[PDB]
Amino acid sequence: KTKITLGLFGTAGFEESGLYKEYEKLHPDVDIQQTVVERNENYYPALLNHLTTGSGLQDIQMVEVGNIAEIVGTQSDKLLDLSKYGKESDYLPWKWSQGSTSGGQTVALGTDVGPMAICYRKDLFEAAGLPSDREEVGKLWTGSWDKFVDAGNQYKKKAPKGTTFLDSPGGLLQAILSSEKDRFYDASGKVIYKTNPAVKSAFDLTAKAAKAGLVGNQTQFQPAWDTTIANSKFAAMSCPPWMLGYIKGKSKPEAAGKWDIAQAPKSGNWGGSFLSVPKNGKNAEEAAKLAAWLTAPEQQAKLFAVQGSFPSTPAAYDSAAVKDAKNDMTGDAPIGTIFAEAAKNIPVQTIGPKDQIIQQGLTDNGVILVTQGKSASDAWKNAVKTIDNALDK
Ligand SMILES: OC[C@H]1O[C@@H](O[C@H]2[C@H](O)[C@@H](O)[C@H](O[C@H]3[C@H](O)[C@@H](O)[C@H](O)O[C@@H]3CO)O[C@@H]2CO)[C@H](O)[C@@H](O)[C@@H]1O
Repeated sequence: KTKITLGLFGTAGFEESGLYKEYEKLHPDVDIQQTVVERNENYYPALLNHLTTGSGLQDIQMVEVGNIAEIVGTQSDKLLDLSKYGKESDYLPWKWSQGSTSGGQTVALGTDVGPMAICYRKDLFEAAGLPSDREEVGKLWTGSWDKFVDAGNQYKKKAPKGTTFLDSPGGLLQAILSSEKDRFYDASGKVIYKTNPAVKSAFDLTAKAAKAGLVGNQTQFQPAWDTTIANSKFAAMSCPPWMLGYIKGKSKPEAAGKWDIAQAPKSGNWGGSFLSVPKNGKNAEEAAKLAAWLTAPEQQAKLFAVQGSFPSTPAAYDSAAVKDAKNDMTGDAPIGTIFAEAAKNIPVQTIGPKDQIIQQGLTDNGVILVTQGKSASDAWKNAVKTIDNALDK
């Protein structure tokens, strides 16, 4: 009889994991609903406007790591201190810190983290003459993104008709960038995306792959890209664990069991989110309890076991739910073992308030231009112009 609504983006996985049903069994007086804006690009500016005005908010709001520093910095007075509801000792300290203010309030509780790996179609790799065993696949490119592109060139030589090695240029760039500790900001808060040699180098390698026909001409997280998943149009993609939510959500039933997961060239992090509670909502108390419960170790373990998003709560890593986890898309692959290995040297990244919009510009206003037939130099100039306009106004 008390309705609690979550405002989400993407595929958080709470509903699919049965977590709302579990909670409603514990608390029969609670009715959980959600509203979803598919792309964070569309979700976040609306969230910010809703927080500013106090109008249009849900009882709980999700926040991506690309935006969390802006939410903590400018909207913390509008958010409940969840340090009294969730336990600091449950979370990775660096994760806890991302959602916390200098005043000692924790206004966002961590969901997942994004240790980098590569998800691939065993059948398409086998058809092209590549290994399909995950250890052998990982050995193709251990320690080197150049060896990853070389493996793509080999795939292209024998590729099944109408398939590309990878789904998108954006996904490849995000993967290459994921191994950097300082991507777009340094520890002093300086925006470094234009001067960090690793960013330009990742962009140019992505452009090389694009020019060589290794990647689909697709922006990620759009209906046409969903169709490329459905119709088996690519052999591999960058796979932080939450990408499994997308693969499972957009695949045809026939693809169940046909994917597997290899270690990436380098350890990396792409993504991670949080739940926050607007403090002035009529249900803030119940919302805070629900938010803390959804992000507690047991519930993070359950979500991993069903949807594949990897916990930010280390006690979960020793649970059977994680250790023995499988995913429908990956058959009998031990995804707990695989992602534990991918997470062992996960970089603790310097974040900043405009990470999200920088990422967006480098991908959707950057490397996509190369698959559209622009030079790498034109693509970079376009990205810089686009990002700088966002940062400067
Ligand atoms: O699905 C749940 C997981 O979401 C992860 O965030 C991703 C968003 O779901 C997705 O909408 C967004 O897509 C971006 C894309 O990365 C960017 O290159 C393009 O220009 O714009 C798209 C639309 O915003 O990507 C993010 C990842 O950066 C969370 O990281 C994860 O915690 C969560 O479980």
